[PDB]
Amino acid sequence: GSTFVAYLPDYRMQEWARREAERLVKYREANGLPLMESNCFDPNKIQLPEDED
Amino acid sequence: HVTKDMFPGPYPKTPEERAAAAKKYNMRVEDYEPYPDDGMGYGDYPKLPDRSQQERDPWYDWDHPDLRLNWGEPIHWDLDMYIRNRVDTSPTPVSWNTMCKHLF
Amino acid sequence: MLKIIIPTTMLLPMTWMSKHNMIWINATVHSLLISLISLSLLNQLGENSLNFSLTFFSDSLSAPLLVLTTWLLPLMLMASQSHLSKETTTRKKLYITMLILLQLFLIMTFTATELILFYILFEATLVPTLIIITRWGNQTERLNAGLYFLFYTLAGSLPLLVALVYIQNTTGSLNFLIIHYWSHPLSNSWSNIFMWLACIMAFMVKMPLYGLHLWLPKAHVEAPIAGSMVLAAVLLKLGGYGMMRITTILNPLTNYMAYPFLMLSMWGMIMTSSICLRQTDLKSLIAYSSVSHMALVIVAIMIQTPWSFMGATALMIAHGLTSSMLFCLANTNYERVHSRTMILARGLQTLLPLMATWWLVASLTNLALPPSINLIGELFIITASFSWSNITIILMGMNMMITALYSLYMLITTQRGKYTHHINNIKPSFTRENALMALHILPLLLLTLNPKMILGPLY
Amino acid sequence: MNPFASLTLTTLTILTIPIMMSNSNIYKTNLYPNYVKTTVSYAFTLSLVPLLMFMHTGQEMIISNWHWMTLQTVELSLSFKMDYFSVMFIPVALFVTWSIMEFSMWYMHSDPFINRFFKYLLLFLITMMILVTANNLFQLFIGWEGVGIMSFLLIGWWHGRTDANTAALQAILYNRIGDIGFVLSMAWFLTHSNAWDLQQIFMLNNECPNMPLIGLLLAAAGKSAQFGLHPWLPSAMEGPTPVSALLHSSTMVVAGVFLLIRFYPLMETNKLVQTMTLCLGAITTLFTALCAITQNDIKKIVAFSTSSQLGLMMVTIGINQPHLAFLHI
Amino acid sequence: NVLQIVRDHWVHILVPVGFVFGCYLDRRSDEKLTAFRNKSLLFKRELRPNEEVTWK
Amino acid sequence: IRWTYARSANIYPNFRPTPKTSLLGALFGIGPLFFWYYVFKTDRDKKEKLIQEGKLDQTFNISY
Amino acid sequence: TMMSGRPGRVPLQFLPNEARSLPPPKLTDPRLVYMGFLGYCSGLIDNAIRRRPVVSAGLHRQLLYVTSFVFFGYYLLKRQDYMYALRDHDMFAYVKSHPEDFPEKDKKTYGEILEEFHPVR
Amino acid sequence: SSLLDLIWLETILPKTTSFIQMKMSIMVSNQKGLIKLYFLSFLITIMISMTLFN
Amino acid sequence: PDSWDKDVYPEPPRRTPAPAPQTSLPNPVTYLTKIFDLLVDRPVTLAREFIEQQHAKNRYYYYHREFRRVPDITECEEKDILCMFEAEMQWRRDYKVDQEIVNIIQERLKACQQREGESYRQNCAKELEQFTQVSKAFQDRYSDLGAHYSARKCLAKQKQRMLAERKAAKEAAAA
Ligand SMILES: CCCCCCCCCCCCCCCCCC(=O)OC[C@H](COP(=O)([O-])OCC(O)COP(=O)([O-])OC[C@@H](COC(=O)CCCCCCCCCCCCCCCCC)OC(=O)CCCCCCCCCCCCCCCCC)OC(=O)CCCCCCCCCCCCCCCCC
Ligand SMILES: CCCCCCCCCCCCCCCCC[C@@H](O)O[C@H](CO[C@H](O)CCCCCCCCCCCCCCC)COP(=O)(O)OCC[N+](C)(C)C
Ligand SMILES: CCCCCCCCCCCCCCCCC[C@@H](O)O[C@H](CO[C@H](O)CCCCCCCCCCCCCCC)COP(=O)(O)OCC[N+](C)(C)C
Ligand SMILES: CCCCCCCCCCCCCCCCC[C@@H](O)O[C@H](CO[C@H](O)CCCCCCCCCCCCCCC)COP(=O)(O)OCC[N+](C)(C)C
Repeated sequence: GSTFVAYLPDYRMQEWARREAERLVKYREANGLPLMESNCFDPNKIQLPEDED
Repeated sequence: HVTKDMFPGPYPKTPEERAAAAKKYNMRVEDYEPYPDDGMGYGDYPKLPDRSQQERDPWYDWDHPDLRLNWGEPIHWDLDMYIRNRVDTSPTPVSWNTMCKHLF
Repeated sequence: MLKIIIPTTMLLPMTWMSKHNMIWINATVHSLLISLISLSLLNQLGENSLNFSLTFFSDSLSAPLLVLTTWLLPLMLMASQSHLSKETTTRKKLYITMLILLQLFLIMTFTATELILFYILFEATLVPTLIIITRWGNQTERLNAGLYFLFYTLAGSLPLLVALVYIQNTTGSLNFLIIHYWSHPLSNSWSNIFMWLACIMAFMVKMPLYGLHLWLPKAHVEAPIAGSMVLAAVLLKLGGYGMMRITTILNPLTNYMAYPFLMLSMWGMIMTSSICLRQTDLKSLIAYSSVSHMALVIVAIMIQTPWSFMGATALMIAHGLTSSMLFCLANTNYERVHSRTMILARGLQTLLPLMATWWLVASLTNLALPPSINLIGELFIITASFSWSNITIILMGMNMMITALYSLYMLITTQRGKYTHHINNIKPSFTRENALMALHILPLLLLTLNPKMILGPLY
Repeated sequence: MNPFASLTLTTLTILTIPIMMSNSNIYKTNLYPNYVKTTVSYAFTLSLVPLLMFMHTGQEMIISNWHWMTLQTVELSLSFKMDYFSVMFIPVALFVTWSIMEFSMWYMHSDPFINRFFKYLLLFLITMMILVTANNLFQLFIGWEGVGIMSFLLIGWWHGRTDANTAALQAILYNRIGDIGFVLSMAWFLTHSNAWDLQQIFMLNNECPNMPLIGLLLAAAGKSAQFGLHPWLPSAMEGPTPVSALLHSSTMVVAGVFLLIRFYPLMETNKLVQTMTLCLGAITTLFTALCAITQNDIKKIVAFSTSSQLGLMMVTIGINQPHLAFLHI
Repeated sequence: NVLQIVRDHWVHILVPVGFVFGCYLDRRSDEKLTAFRNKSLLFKRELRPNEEVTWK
Repeated sequence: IRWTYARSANIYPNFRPTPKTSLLGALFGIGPLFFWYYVFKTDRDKKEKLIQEGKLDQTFNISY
Repeated sequence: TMMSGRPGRVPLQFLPNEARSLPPPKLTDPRLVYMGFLGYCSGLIDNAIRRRPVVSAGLHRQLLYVTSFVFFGYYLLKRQDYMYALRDHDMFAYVKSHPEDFPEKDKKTYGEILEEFHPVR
Repeated sequence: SSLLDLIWLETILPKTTSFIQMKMSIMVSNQKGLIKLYFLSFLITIMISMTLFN
Repeated sequence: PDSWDKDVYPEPPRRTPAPAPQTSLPNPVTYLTKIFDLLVDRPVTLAREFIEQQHAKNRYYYYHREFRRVPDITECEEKDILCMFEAEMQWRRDYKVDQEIVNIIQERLKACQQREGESYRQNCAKELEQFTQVSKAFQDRYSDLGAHYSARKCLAKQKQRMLAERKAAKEAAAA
């Protein structure tokens, strides 16, 4: 059981996440983009309510 | 093997039950003294002197030499607080107040 | 999930049709096999969950508890083999039936995609434990203990049920998935305050909370060894699992409502740790230590941060294993001396050295020595609490100091010093007892190699 | 790759082989203490090589070999720091332990459990080597607690003696009082710097606040037996004389001072904590020398001398001279 | 001895048969939750030349 | 046996609600709770006011 | 839902004719299996109370208990399914005939709905 | 240990509940079996029902 | 080594001084490292050659899984559970990728600090600014969602921040 748990396949996607982050950093560094962004969602697809107060 | 009459009971009010309680704890009626009858659940239990076990004679042949106790004697309410591994009350060469003043 | 439930059900016909002298062997073998089968639920996902069907689902909070629950039954059988030797075959089979029923209820409780199904099984666990305590307990107080252990629980659990059905009348569902995805903020109202209290108090009484912890020393001191093992290892963790599950619909009211429980826990952990210092009973001392650890778990769940949840999961698993081991060691002493008083049998390291080594390892892991998972959970909870407020460090440090103090006090009182002269019936420790201690302790030190398996869904 | 890296890890690894063989047949014979002594001598002569390499060029490394759990943005790994302090202290500690074990084969000859004594001595040495070379706070805490447990086990070596058990519990109590500050420091550093790693802690703290340094100072005071927390070191003379010579004299008790040495880039930016360290060291050295000059037990006199020397080390730290404090160690 | 130990060791076979039955029941219950097989936005895939269902 | 029984099981039948007992119970069982509640509530109110004002400097504070 | 006065209800009819429009429960229905299990438990308790070998005293009696439980359970399951089908039929018809009481709400996405954010601190 | 855990925390929840339920049970069950009193109570509750719920 | 990308984990050119012995006295370091090479580096290399050729006799591959883009929580109706599930899973994957990005930048920072020696305060300012920027962005995205975080809570936090920013900008324009 200990051997089985030790060799459990990476279904939590840690290696996948690191590879995705590596390629994303490689792209953003080369293209001059500001690494991570402050907005998690695209502001253009958010309709804010006007206050007009 | 202990009967119902050999367990601690309520605070003794009369000299007869006081003597009976002193008999229960294998100690003299004169030497027996319960804790003061307040809300605390001391009930009928001897209030032995507040000395630590470090003050007991180390040259006497105790039945429990490390704890310095005999088999049938009454046990202090706070025995586990005085076990030579913990707080002791042995007299010191200098008075407690004098030591407190100097250290302070 | 039926690949675990069906073999557990088949444990009953196999037990009742066994030979008079083959019940323990067969039960132990097949319980170990069921544990091995259940060990394959540890393969969890970083995505949602392992949603097997409409009725049962698995989580990385559920899977460690399920594995611990399955692993506990063989150990309970080994521990119960000794004091039930002079017992009739029918009553031994009934005891094993109670143990199997309790495992089945716990396994279905931990998966239980529904909150009403969770409540039903969460309360179904109450019956076999009550029978075990009130039937195969030695003292005359067992009945009283059972009464306490019952009514306390129901005192918290009937309001929860009401709240539960109320929620389904407004939300329309009690499925954990729909409840989580469709959660809406809880307004700061009197009705919502009482709904919050109804949702919380049932799991709070079972941890137990410091104010409501009186049933636990009674139940543990009065129960047989297997009852104590399952109470300390699994049944206390039902409250933590339930609180982690249900606090998703209690926001943002938890911020205000958590203050009394946080104060009760942070002060009562100090209180119960200090109580452990003056205790003449081993089982009572271990029970109070359990109360302190579960107070820390309550603080973790109420703070409700990722590090809090990870630490709470790790501490629940670690405490289950450690407390079960401590109860087993105390019971090995009791089966020789028949007293259960700590000061009576002394200097046992000179007479039983390997069992003294087991005592030392159990005390070290209760003391939260790094890099044990006990300290991993402790440290994660402490860091989360420090972020919550920097003044909590005072109470956490005091609790750590007092914990080390009473753990080493319990070790030194029983194992060190001079042996009691008039006790001459202390036999060499059996292979069964040594194997029981090893099967408790090796899983802990193996889990410290792979901590992410017990750090929960927020890892 | 570079030899320097391999040698540092081999010393620590071959220190553990007798512990693995503790269940073998050699542990049942009378040749086990000599086996342990020979192992320690070989480790010392092997560790002399990285010292020569550093003395020649000043080679410095960090070895993060095993990745242990990762906590969202916080990564925990088994990492060893092989700076000047580590590569200088390891040979000295190994040499002292070699001499102490050779002395013990004569001092503890009549002890029935002499193999267990040597096994115990080796376990303490392993935990101290873990403490010294740690690159992050969790590994350093592992060594911190391991040396404490080993001291508890070795002080109460004669467990039928009440005073030995009292002294062992005393040492545990005072070291937990220091551990409060250690855990405070870990919590602060994780909450604010997002790391227990030393490199990130140094990078992100250009002006370190009071609280983490005060926690570090409390831990150092606890483990080096400074004035508030001093009595456990003289009380620890209950253990056998080799235990007094190895642990409570020259290797384990300097650990607290070493901690303040390990964090000296942050200490030099804070005047208040520096002043507190200086004053604590001064009062400790004076008070313990004053107690020493009138004692009648020889081991007590030497223990009070040790405590005064530790106070002098704290004074040196307080005047912002960490390398000189290491040299004194 | 065959046909004698069977009457005495027959109980052992029950736990494994229960496990096999539970595995079969898990598959059977799985078979009734295929409303979105090869229909999620994430894994919408074209079938292979000799594939009927993407999972079972 | 008498020692353990007196320490454990003879307490409540010999309990009497007394001004001394009532005041000590109330103090030792309620006062610490309210003291700690006041301390933590004041601390968290100060922290919340600072974070609303923006003058807290939570840089590099990623893990909570 | 009081369906006692529902129109066109034959008074003492266990299963109406329209219930034949519904799929019958399968013979391997888990609820039928549970009813058979209940009959088996009744047989075991019958053997136990009469002080007979519990598992192997009367096979004909246990078979009869299991069979009767399965028979009644099948018919009970049919009636249960029929009643739930009536409930759903009536509810859908009522919603259809009362459109003003069950309006079609406007579709709004989360990107254009403002939900209050409550930080956890 | 004694003041809070053995006395007051015991007094508050379990002991108070036991005392209250015991007194309520002793009050309710203690009827001497005299149907005179039963039917007098019946008349009182009948008039109360007539004067209270309409 | 080719096992990692040099761009994601950059290193300086690593200039190394040349030995300039001022004396004819034989040093121990060169002789000792020569015997270390002979006794350790050579057999280890032989064993590695054997293992690598055994591996080369049996060459097989594994792939990095690709996930397409799904509509996010902003494009999901108020109660539509299927799109909410898809958006939540996508958001969780993006959250973990962000965690790994922060980890990469932190590794850069630690390596720079160790590498630069006594000059780390001046020679690691670039990595410090990179970590400052990435930490600010990550904290803006995820700092206070707590346990039971979700894409909806992250969207609500972003919306609240956007209202504050718009109000401040309108005040500044009209001030
Ligand atoms: C979650 C759902 C899933 C699980 C379902 C659980 C329920 C199912 C069964 C329900 C009831 C039916 C059976 C009960 C009748 C009682 C008979 C009895 O006494 O046992 C003796 C009998 C053997 O002894 P005997 O020599 O014939 O005569 C002895 C006398 O009967 C009397 O012996 P004695 O006079 O020498 O000894 C006196 C003893 C006798 O007293 C008793 O035996 C008590 C009987 C149990 C009460 C039944 C209550 C009604 C159902 C309640 C279920 C509660 C569940 C809810 C959770 C709450 C938990 C309490 O009484 C005492 O000692 C007093 C102290 C007891 C302590 C406090 C009482 C606690 C009892 C609670 C038990 C609850 C579970 C019982 C499980 C079945 C036990 C046999 O045991 C059996 O063999 C019957 C067990 C079933 C046979 C299974 C055969 C199938 C195997 C092959 C097929 C494989 C299946 C898969 C097919 C595919 C494979 C290829
Ligand atoms: C007497 C003295 C000893 C004599 C013998 C000497 C030798 C001692 C050496 C052993 C101890 C030293 C520690 C060295 C550790 C080496 C093994 C370690 O590296 O493996 C770990 C693996 O260990 C397991 O992960 C942890 C053990 C599993 C625990 C499960 C418990 C068993 C089930 C029983 C039920 C218990 C219920 C508990 C409730 C949860 C971590 O591996 P990992 O770096 O990750 O990756 C593995 C390889 N990959 C990359 C291909 C995946
Ligand atoms: C015993 C062992 C442990 C058991 C578990 C103990 C934990 C339960 C504690 C309950 C948590 C607190 C309850 C209510 C908290 C809300 C805050 C409120 O009480 O304080 C003020 C409320 O003012 C007063 O407190 C009003 C209530 C006074 C009456 C309560 C009795 C006070 C002592 C009784 C304690 C007994 C508890 C156990 C009962 C069996 C706030 O001022 P206000 O802005 O206006 O109200 C805001 C809330 N609104 C918006 C919903 C209205
Ligand atoms: C408590 C456990 C169940 C015990 C029940 C007894 C079991 C033995 C009964 C044997 C079968 C009885 C059925 C009688 C045959 C035909 C009946 C038919 O003519 O009457 C119909 C009526 O059918 C019966 O009412 C249904 C009986 C089914 C009872 C079982 C339900 C129990 C709840 C589920 C618990 C699990 C029990 C399953 C194991 C037995 C039409 O009645 P109707 O004139 O139009 O309305 C009058 C009644 N109203 C006013 C209430 C509406």
